[PDB]
Amino acid sequence: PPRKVLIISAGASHSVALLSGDIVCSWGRGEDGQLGHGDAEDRPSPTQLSALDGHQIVSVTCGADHTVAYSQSGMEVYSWGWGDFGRLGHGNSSDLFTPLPIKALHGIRIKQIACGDSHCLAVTMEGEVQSWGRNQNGQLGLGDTEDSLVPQKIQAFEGIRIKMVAAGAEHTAAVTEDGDLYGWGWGRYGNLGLGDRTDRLVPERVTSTGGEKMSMVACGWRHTISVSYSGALYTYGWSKYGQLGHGDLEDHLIPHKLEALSNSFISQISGGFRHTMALTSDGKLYGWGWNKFGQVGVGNNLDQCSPVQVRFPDDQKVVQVSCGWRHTLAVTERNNVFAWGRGTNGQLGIGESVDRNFPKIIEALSVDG
Amino acid sequence: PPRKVLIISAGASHSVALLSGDIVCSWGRGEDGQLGHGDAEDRPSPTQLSALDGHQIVSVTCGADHTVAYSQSGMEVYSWGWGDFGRLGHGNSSDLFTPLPIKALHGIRIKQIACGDSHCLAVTMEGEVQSWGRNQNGQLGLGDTEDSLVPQKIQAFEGIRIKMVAAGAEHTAAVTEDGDLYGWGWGRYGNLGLGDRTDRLVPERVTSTGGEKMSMVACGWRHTISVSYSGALYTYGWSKYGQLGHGDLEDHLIPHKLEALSNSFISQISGGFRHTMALTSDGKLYGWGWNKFGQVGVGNNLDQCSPVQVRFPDDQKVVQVSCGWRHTLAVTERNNVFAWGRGTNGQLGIGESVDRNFPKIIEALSVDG
Ligand SMILES: [Mg+2]
Ligand SMILES: [Mg+2]
Ligand SMILES: [Mg+2]
Ligand SMILES: [Mg+2]
Ligand SMILES: [Mg+2]
Ligand SMILES: [Mg+2]
Ligand SMILES: [Mg+2]
Ligand SMILES: [Mg+2]
Ligand SMILES: [Mg+2]
Ligand SMILES: [Mg+2]
Ligand SMILES: [Mg+2]
Repeated sequence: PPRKVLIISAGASHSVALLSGDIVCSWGRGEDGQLGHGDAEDRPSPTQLSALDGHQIVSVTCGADHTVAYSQSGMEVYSWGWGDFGRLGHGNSSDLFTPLPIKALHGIRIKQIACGDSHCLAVTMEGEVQSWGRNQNGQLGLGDTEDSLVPQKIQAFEGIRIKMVAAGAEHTAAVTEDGDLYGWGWGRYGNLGLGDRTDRLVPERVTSTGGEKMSMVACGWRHTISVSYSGALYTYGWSKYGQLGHGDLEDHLIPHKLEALSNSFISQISGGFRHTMALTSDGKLYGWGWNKFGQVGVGNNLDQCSPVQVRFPDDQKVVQVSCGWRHTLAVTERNNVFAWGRGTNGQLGIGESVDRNFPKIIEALSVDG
Repeated sequence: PPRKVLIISAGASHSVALLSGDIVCSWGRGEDGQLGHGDAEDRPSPTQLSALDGHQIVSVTCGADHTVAYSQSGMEVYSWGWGDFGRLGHGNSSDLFTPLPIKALHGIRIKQIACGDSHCLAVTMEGEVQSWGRNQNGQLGLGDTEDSLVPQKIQAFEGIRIKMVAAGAEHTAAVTEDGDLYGWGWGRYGNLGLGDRTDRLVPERVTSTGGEKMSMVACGWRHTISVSYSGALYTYGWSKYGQLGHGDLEDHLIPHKLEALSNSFISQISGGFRHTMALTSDGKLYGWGWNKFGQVGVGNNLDQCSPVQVRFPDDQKVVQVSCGWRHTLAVTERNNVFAWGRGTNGQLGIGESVDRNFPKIIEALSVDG
């Protein structure tokens, strides 16, 4: 039996999966060390990350050109890839071509990890947040603009339990257990949701939320997506490529409900470089935004400023989706994994391949063919 | 009369040359439009940029993932590649896969162009400077931290004739006609030469220059190089990989004379991502810094913290050199062009190839084979 695919994650030009039996595999661009195989070569097919065999990994998360993973039983976080600005969290700027433990996080109960371009954040089981990496625009939420090579606690969240965090190029977002939404970091395109285009050095609460509490948040490069308790979808920030999905190319400075999906309950969301994906509770995947390389997955190369359903063989329902910069990954109910978009770094995982504008199955990881 | 290479320039992962007959060609990574051929594909061999045939281009300059060129007779500056933050100068953020004229610069007599990661500068024949692109850390020299989608004049240089400018990832430097040296922008690794680790939003004069006037300046990603009237070489900023060249790994916050080359007169300089090149008046090329991919050109893959001479067949003298992020380009007295370092995007111009750690001849552009 082909191992169940438990988690997928996409970076700028690479792809990572966690499979049952606790094995990690990676593919795509390898030049910065983001695949973790020791060498610097691109891999066009899923390749087992041997250094993590036996380490009981339960999650993996891609940044633009780096990757983070963690083990619950080992109480360890690992990172590898481009090391500049401290994004790997080891107290230095060195690139890593094989995983190493983030010593500062050893023994800490991790709930969730998010990775942006050059900064990362971890949420603990007690709802505290630690952040590290580039901080030139306050994206670490630490109250200044100095980069951090090691994780630091966000003191601004003292007394406020955090449920999940998200990170874009140079901005950050979070939702609390009580349903509050926050933004901070680089804010020039309205992507913090605070009603202006200025940065924040500490988390600031988003007050315009359509009267709704929020359960989920995700970040694209310069846009942000959230989901409410009623399953409504909100987008804000940059829409040069229509990635907000409102049927035009206008930016929004506060969360704006995507009315076209109002009859659906959204269960998962992902933000890409200039595109966006949302998954409904009945397993339908919608994509929109930039489609130059086919990354929307709708079988053409027209940009899309409104949500369009991504179709799969036999209409099999989708269970996970993750956006890269120029590609998209998805897992279905049948335990098939699909990829589409740009394929030049091997990130689609289907062997040497032309770009694809509709879903293509990754046979190496899938039950079907 | 046989085809000669007149000018070469290296970007992060691409390479561009101007040939006799006023022909522009390019090779290497194509994904962001930086090659200018209209498509997004890598080219492993030199490819003529036909859209500029007949435009009488006289110079080309690569940024990380974009390219600029200009024509005297046409009084036109052109740009193409990744468009974010306004680095192409057209008053919008659109990528370009084909050269477009920078309307704001039409009819201006151009002396020199410099390109960083996300910002560019142009010096006019009267010694004025215009800048455009990313400005988050003050690198445009305009007194603020707001990006500019079009060229703007640096008013700080009113009454001060600028000779040449240079741009790194997020910083900028300049020398005046009477030999003063300036720095501005992101300054966290001491790379401005001002004695601290703090950014500047407007040009600030470097006061500790060994009592010497400077004739030229160049920038690497986070380091800076200058040459005095007496041909002495100075480096400052980041030396994590030994790219300052002083035989150790210490950062310098003010210019520091590279003593090992004191008996040579330096004629040309270039800064890469994490490596450096300097050429003597006798045609000897020296390289140092990060050498993971062989980009120092000395026949191994060990980093070099002191200058080592790059050797060429029959000891032919070098006349031009340009550093990319992971590769290096050079032209010799025999009108041969050589390349070395990372080759995975086709940036060496030698057809499909493994990485190279010593100079390899580009047959398409050379007399010898
Ligand atoms: Mg990149
Ligand atoms: Mg995850
Ligand atoms: Mg601090
Ligand atoms: Mg290829
Ligand atoms: Mg073409
Ligand atoms: Mg201004
Ligand atoms: Mg440079
Ligand atoms: Mg000493
Ligand atoms: Mg250079
Ligand atoms: Mg290859
Ligand atoms: Mg690449």
